[PDB]
Amino acid sequence: AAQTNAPWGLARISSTSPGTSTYYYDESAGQGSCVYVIDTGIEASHPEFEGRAQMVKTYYYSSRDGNGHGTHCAGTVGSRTYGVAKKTQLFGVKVLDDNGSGQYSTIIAGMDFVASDKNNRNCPKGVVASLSLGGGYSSSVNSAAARLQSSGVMVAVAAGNNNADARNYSPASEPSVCTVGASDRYDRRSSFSNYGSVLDIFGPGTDILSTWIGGSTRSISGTSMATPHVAGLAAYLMTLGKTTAASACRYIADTANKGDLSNIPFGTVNLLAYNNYQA
Amino acid sequence: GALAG
Ligand SMILES: [Ca+2]
Repeated sequence: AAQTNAPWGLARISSTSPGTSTYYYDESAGQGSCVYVIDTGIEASHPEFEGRAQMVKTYYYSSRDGNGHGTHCAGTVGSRTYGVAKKTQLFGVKVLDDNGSGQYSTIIAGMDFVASDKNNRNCPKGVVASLSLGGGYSSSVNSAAARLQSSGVMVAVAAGNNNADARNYSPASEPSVCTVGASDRYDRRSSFSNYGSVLDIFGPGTDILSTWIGGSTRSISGTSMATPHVAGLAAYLMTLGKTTAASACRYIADTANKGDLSNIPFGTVNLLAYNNYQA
Repeated sequence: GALAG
């Protein structure tokens, strides 16, 4: 399959070179897999999700995404036009309030929730969790991410946007999960992207067009935007039977575009998420 | 994360 005039990020993950505009992908498109987006919620009614999205848990007064961040991330995972895995099932877990903030205890509860809830869902091809959030180092937050991964869920987390070593941030600094940095359309490390030895992979993160609340779209930037590219790619690859939840991060790193990025500090991987699609 | 997007 081919999507012409695709968002640059989608094009990039299906090419060995920057500057292309077509997203090439297998028509299976992540069908049979499930992705939990742990964020501000998802506007499930957005036409772009085609009824494949639903809220399963909120830690606040409503399950509604009053912010937009969660909807945007979910869109990059699996919306029709803006998504990597266009036929995946999306589950929303609202651990962040409508200002985009949340307490660590709530974020942890949300992760524990997903580890259990997946046992109630029909996801034959596997389960992924996308965490476009974080803050200062916390061993308890790291532990929760480690538990989720251990339970058999592919966990992808944002490196953070402090232009600093991600070792001082959580859940980014948990080694067992898949920590995702951001790049721009010219194959430079995004100016805000965290770096360091704990990073596993880079994905498109600067000027990413996706779904927004009120049935709209917008372009925003962050490691928050790179994370769902990797989460979507994982779901896509698991559906193809190429990898499992336990080894997806390693498989993505192994099959990545290598050495393409500039402005990568010594000690940080030079690896960009790549689907290796060949018609 | 950190600032995380
Ligand atoms: Ca890791």
